[PDB]
Amino acid sequence: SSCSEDWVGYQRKCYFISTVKRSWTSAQNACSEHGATLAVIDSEKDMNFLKRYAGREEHWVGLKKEPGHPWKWSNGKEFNNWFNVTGSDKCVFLKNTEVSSMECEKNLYWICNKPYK
Amino acid sequence: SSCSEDWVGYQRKCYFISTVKRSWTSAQNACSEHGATLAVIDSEKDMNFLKRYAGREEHWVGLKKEPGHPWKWSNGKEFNNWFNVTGSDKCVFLKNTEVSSMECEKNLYWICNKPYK
Ligand SMILES: [Zn+2]
Ligand SMILES: [Zn+2]
Repeated sequence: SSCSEDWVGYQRKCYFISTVKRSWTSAQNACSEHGATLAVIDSEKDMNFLKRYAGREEHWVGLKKEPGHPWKWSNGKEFNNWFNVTGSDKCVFLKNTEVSSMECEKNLYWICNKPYK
Repeated sequence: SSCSEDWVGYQRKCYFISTVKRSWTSAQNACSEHGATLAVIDSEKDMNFLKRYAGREEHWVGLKKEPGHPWKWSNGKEFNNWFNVTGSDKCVFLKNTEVSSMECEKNLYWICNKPYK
């Protein structure tokens, strides 16, 4: 009802976790096909959930920055910088022990989300 | 709607993961207070989800066996033995790298579930 039975519902958002690896842009396109987007993380609850839903391997999430511009969410929303992004790259990934940046071309598993309903 | 926003919805069930450790019996009582039960795992999808929702630490789930009797789910349902339980103890736990048995008195984190709605 709230989410497809095959997606995971938590804190008013529906999540999908990939089984294959793609670059950040290709992962975002895959998310977009489901009416979703690389995961937007608005709270500590979401972050802790994702860091665990991810597992041991790095997973792309929805923060990216274009040269000379600020970090921006995958859905275009501006990032309020509620958490700090380590590293020197332009796309963000997470896994259980960390949230950091990696070259956007790297093929990683990914997580998408979209609002409930 | 389907589950409390604070619980995790997947495959028609709502999940809760503890932040503290308890014995199997005490964990089951905590689950029961929420109208839930130590997690019943009916499919490979549920199992893979739980092994990841759990993380690196062992978490009690809903399979236990009384001496001389078969493994039984925490809600009283008989176990169809769709998966094998390793070890020589009487309560089942899981984490990302395994699902096995442990002495029921051991205090572990736990996972509860209950049907959607
Ligand atoms: Zn879809
Ligand atoms: Zn409750």
